[PDB]
Amino acid sequence: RDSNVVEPTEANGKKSHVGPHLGSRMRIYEYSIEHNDAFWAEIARRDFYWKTTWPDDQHVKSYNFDKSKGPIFVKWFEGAVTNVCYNALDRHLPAHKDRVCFYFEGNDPSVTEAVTYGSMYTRVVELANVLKYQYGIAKGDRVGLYLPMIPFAAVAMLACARIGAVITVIFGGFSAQALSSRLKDAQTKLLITADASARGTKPIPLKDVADEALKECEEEGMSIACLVAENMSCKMKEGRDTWYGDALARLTPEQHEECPVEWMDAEDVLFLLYTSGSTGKPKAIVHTTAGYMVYASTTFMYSFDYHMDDVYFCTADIGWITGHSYVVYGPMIHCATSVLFEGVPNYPDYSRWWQLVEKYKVSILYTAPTAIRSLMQAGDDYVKVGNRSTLRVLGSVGEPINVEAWKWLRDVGGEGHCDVSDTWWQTETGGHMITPMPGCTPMKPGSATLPFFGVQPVILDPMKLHEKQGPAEGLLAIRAPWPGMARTIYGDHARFEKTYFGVDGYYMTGDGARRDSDGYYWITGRVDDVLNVSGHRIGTSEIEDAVNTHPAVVESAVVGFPHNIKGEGIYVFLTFRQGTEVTPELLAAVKATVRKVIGPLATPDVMQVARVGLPKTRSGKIVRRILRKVSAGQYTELGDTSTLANPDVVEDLIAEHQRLCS
Ligand SMILES: Nc1ncnc2c1ncn2[C@@H]1O[C@H](COP(=O)(O)O)[C@@H](O)[C@H]1O
Repeated sequence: RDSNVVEPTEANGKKSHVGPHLGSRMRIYEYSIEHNDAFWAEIARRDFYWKTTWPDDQHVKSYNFDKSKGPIFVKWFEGAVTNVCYNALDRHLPAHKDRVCFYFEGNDPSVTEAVTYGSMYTRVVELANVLKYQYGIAKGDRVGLYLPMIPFAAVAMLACARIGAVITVIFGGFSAQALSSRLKDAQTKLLITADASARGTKPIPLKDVADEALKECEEEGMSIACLVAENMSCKMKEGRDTWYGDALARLTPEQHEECPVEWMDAEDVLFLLYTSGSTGKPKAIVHTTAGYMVYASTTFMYSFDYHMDDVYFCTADIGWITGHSYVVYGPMIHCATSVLFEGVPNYPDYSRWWQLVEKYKVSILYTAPTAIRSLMQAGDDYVKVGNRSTLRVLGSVGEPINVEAWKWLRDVGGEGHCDVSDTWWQTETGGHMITPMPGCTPMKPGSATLPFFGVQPVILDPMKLHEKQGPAEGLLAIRAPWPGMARTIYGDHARFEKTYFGVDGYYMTGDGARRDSDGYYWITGRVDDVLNVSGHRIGTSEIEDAVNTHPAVVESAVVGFPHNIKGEGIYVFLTFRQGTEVTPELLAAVKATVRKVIGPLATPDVMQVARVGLPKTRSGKIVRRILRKVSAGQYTELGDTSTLANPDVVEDLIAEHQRLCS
């Protein structure tokens, strides 16, 4: 056995749904691959409600991964009928009406509410009836959500699922321009938002931002209604904007108690989630109903070993896939009791998440390496004042975790009595794909370990594009379908086939990985050109285009660079027009332009002025390798300069970088 292996705790072994040692997991995994249809049919029948089941347990999937045979497609549970809201809520009643669904706390610690499953039912039937009868939302209509992490956010997702509407969630940190682009592309009929929120000391205007987005949408010929939850005096446009309290007042008494369920076919769309690509504008990843429901919920259960006596806390936002699968849908479908937190880990101070852990007796904590590294920098006293005795599983998602952060998470945060589930997956996969399972999986810090049940990863040789056996490094791909796979890109199946199915027979993840002699996977990062910043994808061209809209800017080039907290940061090289007075204020104005066009999440970390221009070939192409190496401080590895039309720029780029140090 490797010396870096960490054994699962004995207590987690005894509690595990799977078993106390690796053989228990491998027995199920083998069955889940060789009897793949029967496995998922048994899971689906065991753990979910179906109005109508699929016709044949031996054939719950049909698919084509080989473009030479025809269009790429995937279907799971075709013929079955179900509803995600019913599985998240109604079926838990009346037996669990008094069970807490969310222990909610606001940014302000004096704002708290324990929301039971019974109360969620009431809230969801009310909102669903508002949507049906006051907004005329019908099956398949698109509804945009621009909401903070408050109970109404989950209510809104589940109410739309209840009636068969398609949600598209826009992260609350996007700007108005980013919000409007998503509403226009999805052709939303309705925007659900809130008056405002707060994050630390920062006010978060939501309806004020939505006002600017809706004005742009109207200029484009759209008519989008807006429903505003009361979270914290807004301007309300007569005829377009309604306070949720006024909408509630229009309900009849029985509309507070009953709302018919729209029974959905298996491949009906559930949500669109706009995701940045290596090239081009963000595209909406499409997830349908039955396969996603099954996959998000089953991975929730096994990857975290969730039992009914556990209390769960995921720190992710609903604006991202982790918040879809592992705050709202997956946890509620398995009747989890969860912490729902509107705020940030450092307000009032850096003990906040630990205050939540101890107050609600959290036993499973799912967070991200950027956040962990921030907690590490703040100092261990903020952690050690908290009682962490209830923690038994800690999870990490979104980006690689290095050994030091992994060890700190387990041995400081979790006091050495936790297993750690480093879950590798992506927006397109619906749920966890490679992950430890508590109690049964020996862990290697920095490795995602073994594939989830029903998942067959492969390592493809980058040059020959065929599978490599045994220990190997190359392109991470998946050789067979799983229930949670995204079904298309909204309005662009051609781009979906091009991006993910360029090698016939495989789903191409866009990640590189190494598989070791124990079959454990080590994800080494994106092999395309998209950035993964604080755990979320952003494309360089989006940031460049935004930077270039500043009137003084001639040209820009954006690269990622290693960042000790965010993993990968945003480094901008740019040129200004002749005669520009370059000042700190001007650089701040260019940064503010990015923040207006995209949002704070896209704030450049470093802005370097290329006094003499960007390195370009004689054909005018920017030589990005040079900028990548400079931004990382790797001056000895710039590589070839002989194709540069302007080789005198290199000396300046290095000297300016050293002055900034970056
Ligand atoms: N556990 C992990 N380890 C390493 N990289 C990860 C992990 N989880 C997510 N990622 C990265 O995040 C990408 C998905 O980003 P996104 O879907 O935009 O949030 C993946 O393709 C990986 O590059």
